[PDB]
Amino acid sequence: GPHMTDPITNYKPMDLQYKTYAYSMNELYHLKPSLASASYEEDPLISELVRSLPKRKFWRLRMG
Amino acid sequence: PHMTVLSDSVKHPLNTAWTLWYTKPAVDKSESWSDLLRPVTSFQTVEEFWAIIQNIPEPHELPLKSDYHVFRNDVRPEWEDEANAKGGKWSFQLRGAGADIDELWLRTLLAVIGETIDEDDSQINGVVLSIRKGGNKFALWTASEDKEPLLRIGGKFKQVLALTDDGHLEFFPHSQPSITL
Ligand SMILES: C[n+]1cn([C@@H]2O[C@H](COP(=O)(O)OP(=O)(O)OP(=O)(O)O)[C@@H](O)[C@H]2O)c2nc(N)[nH]c(=O)c21
Repeated sequence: GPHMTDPITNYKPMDLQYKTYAYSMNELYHLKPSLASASYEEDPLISELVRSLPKRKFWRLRMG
Repeated sequence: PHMTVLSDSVKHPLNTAWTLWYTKPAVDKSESWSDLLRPVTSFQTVEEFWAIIQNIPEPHELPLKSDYHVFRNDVRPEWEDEANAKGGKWSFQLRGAGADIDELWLRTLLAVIGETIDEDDSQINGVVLSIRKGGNKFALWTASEDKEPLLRIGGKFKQVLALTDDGHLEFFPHSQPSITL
C-alpha cells in the first residue's frame, strides 16, 4: 500500500563520499515533465531519444 | 495521493548511466534467453529517464514471462556478467491482485536511479521487474553477498515497496534464499 505521504519519499543519504548525484523520490517526481515539455514544447534532443525507442511490435504485448 | 508515470498531473545528471533492457515473451519453444533479452535504450539524466518511461508500456500492460531490467551501463542483466557473478538478488513477489504494480515499479526505479537505497560504496547493479503467473516480482541485483550492506539495502527496499510485514523479502545468491527480511 504505497502512498506519496510515505516518509521514504523524502529520504536521501547525505554526506556521501563516492557518489555526487543522489535524489529523493520527491525530488525526482518534481522533475517529471509538464504536459508541454513532454509534447509541443519538448526539447528537440529529448524528442530524438523518444523517436529512437522501439515500435510497439517489439514488446509482443499480445503474447499470452 | 499516488505517483504516476504519465503526465496526467539545467539537466539533472544521474550518478551513472543506466540501460533499460526487456525480456520478450517467447512465441515458440525454440527461442532462447539470448534471443529474448534485448537492450532498449540508455539514459544518464533525470529528464531522459522521464521521457523514456512515459513512452514505453506500463507494467500493467506487459505480457506474462516478460521482464524489465534497468542496469548500470556496461552491465548485462545476467548472472554470467562479471559485475553480477559474485552477487545475488533481493526479490519480492507481489501475490494477489497487485493493483499497485505501476506505482511500486515507479517508486523502485526512482529509488534506484536516485541512489537513495544503495550503499555509497555501491552494491546495486540493477533492478528487475518480472511478470509471472504466480505473482509479479521486484528484484534488486547486487554485486556482492556482503551481509551488513545487504541488510541495510533490504530494509530500505521494504520501505520503498510499502511492506509492513516480515518475511516478504528474500535474498538469492546467484550461485531457497540465504537471507529473509
Ligand atoms: C535472468 N536469467 C534468466 N535466464 C533464463 O530464463 C529462465 C528463467 O529465469 P528467471 O530467473 O527469471 O526465473 P523465474 O523463476 O522468474 O522463472 P519462472 O519459473 O518462469 O517463474 C532460466 O532458466 C534461464 O533459462 C537466464 N539464463 C542465463 N544464462 N542467464 C541469466 O542471467 C538468466
